[PDB]
Amino acid sequence: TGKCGPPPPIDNGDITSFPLSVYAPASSVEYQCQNLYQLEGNKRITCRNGQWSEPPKCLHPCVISREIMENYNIALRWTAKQKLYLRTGESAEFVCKRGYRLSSRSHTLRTTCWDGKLEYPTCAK
Amino acid sequence: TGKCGPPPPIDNGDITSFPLSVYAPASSVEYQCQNLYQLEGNKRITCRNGQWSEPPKCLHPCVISREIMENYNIALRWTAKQKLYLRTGESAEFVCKRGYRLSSRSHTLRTTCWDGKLEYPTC
Repeated sequence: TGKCGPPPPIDNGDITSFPLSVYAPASSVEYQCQNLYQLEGNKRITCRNGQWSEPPKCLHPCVISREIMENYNIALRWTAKQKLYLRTGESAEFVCKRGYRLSSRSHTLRTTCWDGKLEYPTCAK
Repeated sequence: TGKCGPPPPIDNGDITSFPLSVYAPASSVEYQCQNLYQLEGNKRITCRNGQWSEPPKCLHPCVISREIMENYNIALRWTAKQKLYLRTGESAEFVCKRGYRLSSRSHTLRTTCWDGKLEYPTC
């Protein structure tokens, strides 16, 4: 019996159809994440008993921070082949600046961006 | 001296120019919010002493809840029944469903969207 109101917005993501004021039971609408956002969960929500099915989250990309690399004495190995912004699941390959050795308890030299977070490595003289 | 790295991404907002690997001192780039979002803070950030200044947040729109409305014995005043999504700062004017009166003593019939949250009236 229960119809659904309009579909809820989500961060960095849109519906692929124009919103209606009222949706019938079993109606579905479909979401789509912004370009560098990784669509996650169900791409379709469906109207089940007055309720909207839960909408996906859009996983954030990463920026590579010059601020940090400068601090942690690191540089990019393939500077030309290196994207400044990373989709989730895309990696970064660093290297120690000349005159520096890799830290001990540090993270590895290659690091995948996961939803906004990037684990950087550390270097010492 | 004190170049900046790529500018920081913000939710539901992009920069207006193509992003660069390195920005000179005094550089500035500009944020704009996705269509139904409202930019709060400085639209423009600037590179000083190797650091980007604070980026704006993009305040959220509100979706009018049917589930809520029916439950509060309210509905949209007719000429506004098509305004499903409110930009922050945009208002929804409510009326009481036939029969009920303004509850004792809820928030006003007129109510404003602030960053995705709407304070509904009750009847």
